[PDB]
Amino acid sequence: ASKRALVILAKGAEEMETVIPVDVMRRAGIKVTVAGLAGKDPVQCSRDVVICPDASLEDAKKEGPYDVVVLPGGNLGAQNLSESAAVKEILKEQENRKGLIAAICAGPTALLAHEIGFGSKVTTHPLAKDKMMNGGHYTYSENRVEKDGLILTSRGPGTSFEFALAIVEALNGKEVAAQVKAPLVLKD
Amino acid sequence: ASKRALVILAKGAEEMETVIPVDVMRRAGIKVTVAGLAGKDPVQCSRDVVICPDASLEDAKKEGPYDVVVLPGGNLGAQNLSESAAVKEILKEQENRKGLIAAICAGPTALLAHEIGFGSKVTTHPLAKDKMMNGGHYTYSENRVEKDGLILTSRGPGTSFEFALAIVEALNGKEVAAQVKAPLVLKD
Repeated sequence: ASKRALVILAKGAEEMETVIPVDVMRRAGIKVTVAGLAGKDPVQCSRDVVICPDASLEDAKKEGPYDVVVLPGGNLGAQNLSESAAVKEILKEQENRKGLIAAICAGPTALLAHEIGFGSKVTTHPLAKDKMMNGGHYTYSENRVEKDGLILTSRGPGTSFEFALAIVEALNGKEVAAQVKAPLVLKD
Repeated sequence: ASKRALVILAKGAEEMETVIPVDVMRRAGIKVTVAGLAGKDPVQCSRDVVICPDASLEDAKKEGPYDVVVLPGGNLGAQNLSESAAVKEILKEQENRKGLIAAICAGPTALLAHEIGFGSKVTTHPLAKDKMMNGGHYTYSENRVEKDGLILTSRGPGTSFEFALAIVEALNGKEVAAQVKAPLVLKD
């Protein structure tokens, strides 16, 4: 059985935080669906890179369930994710079935908006800490990648490779992650 | 005066090696044009990420000159770049006016195809070394980023941040590169 990943892509998303996990996961043999929050139309990311999604979120929602749901960062992208009822439904369903939820940079603040994983240890971009910690519902970590139960978080664009390889390790195991890592020419 | 960068995007390009420099350069205030080799149509990258270029290469060619020309990697992307007469013209013109040329991963093999910068020290992805060194026209380096004169090269997807920041440093100086680097949460 092939593992499946849902990447939710909204206007203002950080394009590096979107493309790196998608690329690395597909290198790992994972079937990745880049789903546009607003539909199938091309999405303008935070630094004006325009990415064409594979499907609308409405259509991808019907082809579940997914072994991981991935929330990229970018301040405005994360705000759009935080305001979407469709994202709320997807995340709550994923939480209930004990599937993996992965969010990077500003992305984790959507978990707060939708009341997902309260009590977990999480990290964010340093500039998103105060927002994430409103109410004290999580415990904050400064680790570059943090995994507490089914909640996997990471800090920023420069942690995107470590974030993506952590997803691969969680889904396909340490050996696949190591095999995928070698041709990337990462430092550590 | 605002610096200008041309990123040439061909089918089969490595999408991480394309988006990271584009994003980082725009964070540095550089005006970046992502030009499609085959036209304005969306480009399917090596791991099936589809990126919409800002312009066709034919149109971007007329809005020169550029302070840097950037050649992403990806084996099939680099082959398409190596076979394009339009790329040859752009690179030869850039060489003659002593503008910066930057290529990453498999991208530098296009310099060999078009007889650009012979005698320079260069690096490539390890799997592209033999191709680059056919004839002994360059001197090979295993540094993660290599800069010899106006030729800047880098090794792979995992060196894309260092590659992009080297471009920023060359164009805008060390202080801007350091300012752009801090919010990325890079390790070193």
